[PDB]
Amino acid sequence: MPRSKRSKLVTLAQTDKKGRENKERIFDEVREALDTYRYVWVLHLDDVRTPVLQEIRTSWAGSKLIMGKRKVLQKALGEKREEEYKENLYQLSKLCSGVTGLLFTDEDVNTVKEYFKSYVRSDYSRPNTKAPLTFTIPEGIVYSRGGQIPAEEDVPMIHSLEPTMRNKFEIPTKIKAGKITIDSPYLVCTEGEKLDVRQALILKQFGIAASEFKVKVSAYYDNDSSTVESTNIN
Amino acid sequence: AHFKEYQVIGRRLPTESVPEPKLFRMRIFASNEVIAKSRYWYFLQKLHKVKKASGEIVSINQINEAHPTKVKNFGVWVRYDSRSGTHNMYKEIRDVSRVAAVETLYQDMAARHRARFRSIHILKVAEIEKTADVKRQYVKQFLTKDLKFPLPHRVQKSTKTFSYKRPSTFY
Amino acid sequence: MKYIQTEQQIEVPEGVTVSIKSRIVKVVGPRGTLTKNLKHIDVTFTKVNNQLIKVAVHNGGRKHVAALRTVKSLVDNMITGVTKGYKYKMRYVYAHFPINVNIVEKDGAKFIEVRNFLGDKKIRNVPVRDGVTIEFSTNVKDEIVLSGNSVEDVSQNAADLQQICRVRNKDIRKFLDGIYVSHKGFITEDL
Amino acid sequence: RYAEKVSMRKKIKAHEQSKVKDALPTYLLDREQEEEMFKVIKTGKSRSKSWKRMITKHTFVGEGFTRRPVKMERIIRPSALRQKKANVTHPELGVTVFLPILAVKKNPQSPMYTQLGVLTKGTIIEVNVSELGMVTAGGKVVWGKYAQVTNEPDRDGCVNAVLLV
RNA sequence: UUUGCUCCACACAAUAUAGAUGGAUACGAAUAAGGCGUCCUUGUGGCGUCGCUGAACCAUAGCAGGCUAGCAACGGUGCACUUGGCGGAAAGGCCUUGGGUGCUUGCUGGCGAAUUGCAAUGUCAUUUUGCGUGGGGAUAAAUCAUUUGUAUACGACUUAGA
RNA sequence: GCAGUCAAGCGUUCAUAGCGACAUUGCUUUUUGAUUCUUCGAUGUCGGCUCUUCCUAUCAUACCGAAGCAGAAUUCGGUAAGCGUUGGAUUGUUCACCCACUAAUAGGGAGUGAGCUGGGUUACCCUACUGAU
RNA sequence: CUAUCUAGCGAAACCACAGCCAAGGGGGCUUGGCAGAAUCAGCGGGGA
RNA sequence: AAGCUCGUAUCAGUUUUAUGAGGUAAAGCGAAAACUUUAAAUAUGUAAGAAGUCGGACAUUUGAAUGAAGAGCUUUUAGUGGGCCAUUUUUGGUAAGCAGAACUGGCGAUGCGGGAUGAACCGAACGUAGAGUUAAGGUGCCGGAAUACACGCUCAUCAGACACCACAAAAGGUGUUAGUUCAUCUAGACAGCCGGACGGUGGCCAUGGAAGUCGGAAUCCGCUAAGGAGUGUGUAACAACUCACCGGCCGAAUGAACUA
RNA sequence: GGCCAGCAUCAGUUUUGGUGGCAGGAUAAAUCCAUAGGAAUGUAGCUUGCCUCGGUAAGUAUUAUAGCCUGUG
Repeated sequence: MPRSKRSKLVTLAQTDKKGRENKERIFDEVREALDTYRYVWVLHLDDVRTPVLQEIRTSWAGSKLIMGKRKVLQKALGEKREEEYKENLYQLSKLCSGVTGLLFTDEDVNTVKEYFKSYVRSDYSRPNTKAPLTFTIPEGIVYSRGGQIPAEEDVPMIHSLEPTMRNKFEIPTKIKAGKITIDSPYLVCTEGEKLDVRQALILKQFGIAASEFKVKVSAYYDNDSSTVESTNIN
Repeated sequence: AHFKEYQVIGRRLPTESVPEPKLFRMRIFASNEVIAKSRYWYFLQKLHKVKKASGEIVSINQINEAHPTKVKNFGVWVRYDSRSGTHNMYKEIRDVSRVAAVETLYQDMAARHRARFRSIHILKVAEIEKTADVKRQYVKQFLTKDLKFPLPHRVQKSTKTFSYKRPSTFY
Repeated sequence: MKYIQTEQQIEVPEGVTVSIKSRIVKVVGPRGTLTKNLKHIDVTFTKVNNQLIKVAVHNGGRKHVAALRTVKSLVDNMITGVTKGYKYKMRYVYAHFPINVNIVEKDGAKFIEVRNFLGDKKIRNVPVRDGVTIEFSTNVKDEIVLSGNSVEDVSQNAADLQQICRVRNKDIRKFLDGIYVSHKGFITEDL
Repeated sequence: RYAEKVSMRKKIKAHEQSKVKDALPTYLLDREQEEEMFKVIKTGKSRSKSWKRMITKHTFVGEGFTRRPVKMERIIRPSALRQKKANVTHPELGVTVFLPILAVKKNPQSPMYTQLGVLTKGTIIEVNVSELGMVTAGGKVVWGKYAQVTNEPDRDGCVNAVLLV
């Protein structure tokens, strides 16, 4: 399609592309990790936060928590029984379906399986999920929290964001003087319904981490046993 | 005109203390003999220090094709001096014979580049046995399984000026 | 590069039916029917079975095949416009002068009548096309809703309507008033 | 469109450049750097009293002209086409300074245009140097140098001259 | 009307032919579609079939087309009538009723042709006009002159005039 | 303009053998909204009134876009030439003018080599046209 | 008053042919647009 | 035009061979292209024979091709004395046009076919006639000839039918076809939708306010799959959002630059 | 015994068709016969899924219940 193409936007940004060098680098690095460490944990983490991961890593430096692209992690693990760094790894290469994410430890199993049940944070809806609260927005001045705190101390929402509210969020938002107002109350959602993406975004815009965060795990392997373990704990 | 492929060798003349030089060979496309010869001398004067007067021709042989009706994928490396500096090109054909492929090439170069026979050079023909190392696509789509396609809007070429029928194509 | 055969798929659901003689279409479903001529476009249609229909071109230039993808999306828009039906929502905002907006029927004409625009005396009528219905918003201030099957009719009517209040010779940054679209949804809600 | 394009080409170039990684004295400091080529023009009522020729080209005239009377004169030097000044550039430091002519020693294609003072290309010229004020051996002051003109005065009334150095 | 105009009959004359010499043989819309037939639930339906040239369909033997005999059929065709419709885009034709009148190569007989002399366009069609022949039909306006004056260079134009 | 700065490329090689685009620095007759009777010796012709018609590159008029365009008014820019584009005073060198009005008082061709201004070197044949038989 | 028309008288200048237009051809030929007998009065734009 | 020697002979706007008054060095090997060292080409001269060869000796295969057996000596006569264009070479140059020479060909005295028409173009040996075949140019109709066959590209909101390099001209253009060189990839390319896109850090002056983005200059390390002393919207700052960068769903080839 | 024409057979010139016999090339190349080997846009057959219960999907499989390519003769 030689002409009448799209022009892709050119910039002068600083960061450059990785390519296959980092891919094969991380591949051989996990293969270095394999014989070094002893306890192996496959981690499904769909909603992830950079400070949470850094918090976990600076919690456990004797551990190593690695994330990267899926199929190369499957590659470095070995997908067949025929090709694998060590044995009894293809079967657990099958199950690791989600956003994974992996850990190399030498510590106890018990401490970690109770750790990640003890470890819980507050995060957002991340839709195709539930959010354990409903929100009616009152027919008054709108605020950054959306009716959470008393009306004296909440700050009204900025007049920049309102056309986004009219366009994305489907909501009638009418502008008296410099704060923002509405004319009817707006319920965003209910309990027990899978939250939509606009619903997730409005609770994001309010800045409400109303959803619990806890990581689940599916399985565990030990090198010295050279055996696979299956554990669904959330 | 309608083309042929020829085999030529030149045996540049015996001089004393260098008799029988090295029998430089070419495969050359043209419609007839003497045109073929002249192109051998033209390429040869380009490629090394010869003149026709200092050279002589061994034989002319029409190269027939071994298995003509085998459908073949050909790929041709060529040069041409168009108005600019000279430049290279590769093209790919599904066709029956080497000679017919270059026929189609000469006309297509004439279309798309206003390219003359005189200022074309062939480097080389090659034939591709295995599929899927052809670089181009417009031949590649003619290689699929269970292939069917139509002749839409077929029109019939009458001699008469009148028709009484309100014609149609079909479909 | 003179692609030899190009093709797309369109998905008929269980409820809706479609009748295609030569390049004419009728599409019938629960909300109703529509029709469309496509004689200007020079393609081929084929059923395989009854949940999927194939459009196609042979010996396509770029223009021909870009038209193919277009015609698919047009027919899909009709399909949506029967099974869901389309629904376009506007608001009519003023700083000083409230619009008086009304619906009238002149010999069956279904004109849409606006007054008090910017303190004018002028009446402006806008026609309504066939196949589209109006409603002023109940229990929502300063809002009007349109619904129909023909998406093209709906959008053309509302685009006309905001094209009427193109206030002229005056600084748009000040005269924020006008009649505009809130959003483009379907009728249903649920599905 | 060509201009904005080339500027965006400079932008990518300078981005990549970022991404990959004069012995003068003091008082000169603080400066910013016949049967042909003749039409017989018959004048009067009875067109036999031609007697006349016209200069249609630039010339420097000197300070004192003492213009001769009307009846004895043959050649007509008009008033406007009289350059006292010319831009002289310096080859070193490329500085353009707008300075006067003092004289014209050399004019190509004739010895007549030398004395007339035509300022065409090839004409070497006696140029003042007063504001530059170089100190030479002995501590003298320079008043005249040689310059070579580099542009036709007819096509532009500016007169660019390279100072012979 | 020394019977002038006109409708129709046949005798001859001229008079020419931008060029007959079996037939201008009727749907429309589309062509990345249709037609024809059939069936149904009558629709953008199904089912079969067709195009791929009019290189066809119709018409077509008789002395340039005769005289006659029949057989089979009550069908076809021509002529002049006559009933009733249809069509206004420049219709100026197309249907259709009745009978009369012939011919019928649907099939079998009989007579003739010659000599235009081995071929010579071998003439057969239509446009126009006039004279004659004999049965009908109907009986004008315009102009000039005059005069007017809404018009008027003279013409022209517009008015009146038994 | 000329001398530079990058050099995209070119020179089959050389970048300073050599070309070299777009940009950009260099003063260019008085740097602080201080400011020259530069229309002064050109013997050279060019300067002017009614009427057609054309072009548009629009001065207004119509519609539009952008402009800090609050409005009114106004500047730029687009389509567009259907229509329209005033009345006076003026010469030893008017030079480019002032006066006012007007919505505005835009620009050029084919024009009088037939009437007029300077310090000044057979229109009787036919043609077409307009009227007329 | 002529111009105009009529009754009568009655020239000259000038004249290769004569004439419809645009583009082209470094009045007529080429290509095109139209042209319907014969003509009157004004016309001043042209006239090897 | 006339004689007289004859067609013995004569020569020829010609090739071949040999040769200079000179190298173009396109060959540097012939001193570390330095070097006349000479592949040649740029063409005049000369000749290819009794007019010759070493007093005396030697005839036409008696000294290359090719063509014309019409040429030569002396005498005598009519008309005529300038010029535009093109090409080749080469000097001077100009913004550019070009100016000057030398050779050659056309026109001039000359018609015909085609070029729509025509001083310069293309073809072409002029008695009258017939028949045939063709040149240059052309074949939709005017107009005699294929609405031939066939591969491709083109669709202009005033294309082109051009003679061509040639002047606007180097380039613009999200029209279009074919190429070249590079890059990516089922160990998941491109489009997209979803998440992250961090901490020291609100880095230094700078300010009323400057928190990655009023703005000057700096370019760090930390964890890192990846996340800049920080593209762009942004509020008075802050905040929020977006890329550039990774990663999840999809599964398929795609993209930068350049030429034509 | 003048004018116009026609038919046949002959000659010169010439246009346009039919048809036969020969020579050459790589003593055509090819097709075609046999033979060996190879591979897929993988034919039979085998495995799994759907199931509209036979068509896909992915594997298998080098002729089998199709065939192809190449080499030699």
